[PDB]
Amino acid sequence: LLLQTNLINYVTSIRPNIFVGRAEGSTQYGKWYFEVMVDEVVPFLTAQATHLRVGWALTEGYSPYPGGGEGWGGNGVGDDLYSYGFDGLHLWTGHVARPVTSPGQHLLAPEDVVSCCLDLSVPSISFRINGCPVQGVFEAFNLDGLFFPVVSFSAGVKVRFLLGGRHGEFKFLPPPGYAPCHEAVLPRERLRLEPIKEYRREGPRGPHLVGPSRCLSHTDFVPCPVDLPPHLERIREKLAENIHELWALTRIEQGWTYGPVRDDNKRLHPCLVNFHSLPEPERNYNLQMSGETLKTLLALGCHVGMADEKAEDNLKKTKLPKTYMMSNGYKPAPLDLSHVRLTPAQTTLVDRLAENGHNVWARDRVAQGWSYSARLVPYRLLDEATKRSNRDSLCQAVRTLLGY
Amino acid sequence: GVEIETISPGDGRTFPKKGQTCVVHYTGMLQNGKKFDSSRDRNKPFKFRIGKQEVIKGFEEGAAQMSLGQRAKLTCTPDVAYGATGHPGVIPPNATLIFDVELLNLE
Amino acid sequence: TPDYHQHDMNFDLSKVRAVTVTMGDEQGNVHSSLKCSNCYMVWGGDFV
Amino acid sequence: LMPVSWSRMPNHFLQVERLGWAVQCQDPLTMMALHIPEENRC
Repeated sequence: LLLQTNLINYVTSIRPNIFVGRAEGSTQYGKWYFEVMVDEVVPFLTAQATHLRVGWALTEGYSPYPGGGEGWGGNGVGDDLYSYGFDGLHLWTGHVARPVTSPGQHLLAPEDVVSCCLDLSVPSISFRINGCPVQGVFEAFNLDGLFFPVVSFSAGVKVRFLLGGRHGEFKFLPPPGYAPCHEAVLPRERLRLEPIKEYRREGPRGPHLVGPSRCLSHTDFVPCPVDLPPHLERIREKLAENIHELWALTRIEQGWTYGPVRDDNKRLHPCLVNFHSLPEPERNYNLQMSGETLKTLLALGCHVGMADEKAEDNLKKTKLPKTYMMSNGYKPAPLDLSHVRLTPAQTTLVDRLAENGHNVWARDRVAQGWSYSARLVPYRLLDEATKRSNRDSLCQAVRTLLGY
Repeated sequence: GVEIETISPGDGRTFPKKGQTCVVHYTGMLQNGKKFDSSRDRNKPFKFRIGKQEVIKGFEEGAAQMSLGQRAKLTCTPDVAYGATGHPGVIPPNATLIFDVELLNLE
Repeated sequence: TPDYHQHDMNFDLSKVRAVTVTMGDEQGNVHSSLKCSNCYMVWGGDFV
Repeated sequence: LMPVSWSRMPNHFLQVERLGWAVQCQDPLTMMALHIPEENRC
């Protein structure tokens, strides 16, 4: 009936920058593994016990909310349906706990190791004490977003957090098939530890009020490739040869003058000749992926029409940089597709076409069992270096605009 | 009808016997998740002597089965502690008891 | 149950949280299979 | 259901690289709370 009251301590959660999820597309392996080091000896400092938990939580937690909570105070991991965790003697889901069994039967203590598990086909989570399995597994989730390696701590805690190949010295051997979780990072920055859903941070002036941040999703982490006039099919080799001029340009700088044995390491190349002199899979190699590109170019929504016809041959090549000549006689010489400064849409249309090329190749790589293992992510999410080469390579093919 | 579940290992060799003082710096809760007693909040180590029955029998027989330095989880049946009437004003009639008990020193 | 805070306009019965907890022995043979859900409803469209 | 409330901002937080990338936390902190039992927030 009445309104009872009492004292509650505080807790906070910390997670890395890694983001793992399962969906149609690039979904890694669904097999991840990590450990952790704990050396805290403060069980009853400031009355209540020192909360310490580790586990998973999906990307809709919003749990931290320092202060009030649901059961008693703004608790940490395990007291909801959006986080799964372990303490040493109990499994927590929905703010209710159940005892577990293991050899030793003691909760987290200094100088100990706990090993978590992830397997997104069964999908189920298991845990492992320092050297023995923990008899209990969760299943039947509703995986729709991603997951966080989450830790919980009250106060007076100096836990070291183990990752793997970067610096984490794995004490024990992962079970057969489990990525050390250092590979999965956003390929646009470094990794770091940050508190989740932070809305106040320190600074030289002091407190800083920060609003909601942004996050990815299941659909975002999935590459998606994009879905006759005589002159369209008449150019073909004319654009291909114009593209094929550059095929030796910097391969002159590489010093690869028509290597007859395909020297992959000692600087020679076997496809550095004319189209008919080229091997069998070398004509559609520069035309099938280009003819379809032009065929798809109508779906790109561009405003293009072959109507230049400036003497039909005014596109002159640039050549004669010293000897520069091979046994084939190519002496590569790109044509006059240089004074074409494109259009505001073409600055993005070339990029949009480049995005399709990366996405199309991603689907091809994904088809063979995600490149059959042994390193490319979806477009606009990938690195910066890959965003550089793909523009210039496709630009030369695209510079034929207003030339034919 | 008492159940004992170890939480952290202790000495495992020295056990309290009759005619010996015991100090218990414990806390206590109810079965439904509310706590109605504590000693850490008062910051005074509760001390008692076994054998003269100044404490509820369930508590003493539970403590008789643990060693020095051990923290454990104790569960008393309602029939062993404040059976029917209970302690008026603190505990309801016919309720299960939960205790968080640890022993500081002196066996 | 009180720990339910799904406010969406696209709610169907597939969009219900449900977590199945199973426990067993060291032999691996199970010992209970508990399912906690934050919602216990039916569909009125499943009768008419 | 309404997706809004008004919660207070505590005046003091929990405050806080090398081998292991350890976390830093020394000081303790606590607060007073209520437990209206009908639906159980805190």
